[PDB]
Amino acid sequence: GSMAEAALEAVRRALQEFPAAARDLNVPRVVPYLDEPPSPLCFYRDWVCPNRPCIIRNALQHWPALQKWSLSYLRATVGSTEVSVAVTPDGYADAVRGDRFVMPAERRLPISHVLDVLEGRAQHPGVLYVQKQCSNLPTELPQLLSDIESHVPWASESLGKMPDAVNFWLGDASAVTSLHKDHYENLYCVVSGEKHFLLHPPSDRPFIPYNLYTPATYQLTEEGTFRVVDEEAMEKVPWIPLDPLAPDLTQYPSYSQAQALHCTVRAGEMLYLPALWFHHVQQSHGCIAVNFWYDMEYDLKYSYFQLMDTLTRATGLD
Ligand SMILES: O=C(O)CCC(=O)C(=O)O
Ligand code: NI
Repeated sequence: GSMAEAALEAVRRALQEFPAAARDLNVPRVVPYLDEPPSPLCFYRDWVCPNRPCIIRNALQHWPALQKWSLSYLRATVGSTEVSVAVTPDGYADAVRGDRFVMPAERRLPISHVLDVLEGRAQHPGVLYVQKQCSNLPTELPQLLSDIESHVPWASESLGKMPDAVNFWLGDASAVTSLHKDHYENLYCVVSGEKHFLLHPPSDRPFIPYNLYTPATYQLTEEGTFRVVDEEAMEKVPWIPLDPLAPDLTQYPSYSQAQALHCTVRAGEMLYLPALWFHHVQQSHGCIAVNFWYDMEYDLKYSYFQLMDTLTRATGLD
């Protein structure tokens, strides 16, 4: 009883010293750069396997998109094409608001209307963001495929597979993607503008809070009003209620024990965002990006993460 108490402290002390031990060993202080694409072997040994991020330069110039993709170009090329647009009152789709996890209001708008809202020629309630992931580029904007590649060759050879998804990203400067993780090896390419990433290694998990949230979706009405409507067709989704920009260190003090990485990834640059890595995404106004999702390898590293996630829960560490 008094010994069960001291053992729990020994369990927590191990969990609380793990992120500092793991990051001293595996995680670099700053995000390193590659001047040109790595070899498939180098890419796997140096980055994929040890779960390390890096920005890769000079790997997107065989894409015509780098020279062509202006806001005017999208209008002239795919303006009349209708795409899925996220609409949110504040620019935070897929985020914790109050005691709800809130999903964006989805909209079928022409690209030209989206461009108008960004350019000032038109106005819209809330904030817009073309951010339907699940492979929106080949699905909704296939005409743009002729300006890019359908995959990243050297990485497809390295990971030994083809991308599960190729996504299109076009957003307002006020459109922000909150802290989360995916089970994908992510190669993030920006064609115009610039993306600002706040990264956390998966080993920082014991200092990053999760909770179970009743899910809901913004409903945009004719009066330009967003109302949070409960979706009673899905069990709670776990999400991070922490804003890394302005952390609530009174309620999540242990987040100060975690350390974030920062990197601005620019036009013609490619970021290797490793699987299970936490990221928080900001963008310049009218930023255009394309990312490739390769499904992660479900090996010991994944099983390990599941354990220590469960352990973080059982010890009430957050
Ligand atoms: O650019 C964003 O807003 C988020 C994109 C993202 O998180 C991803 O790499 O899948
Ligand atoms: Ni993501």
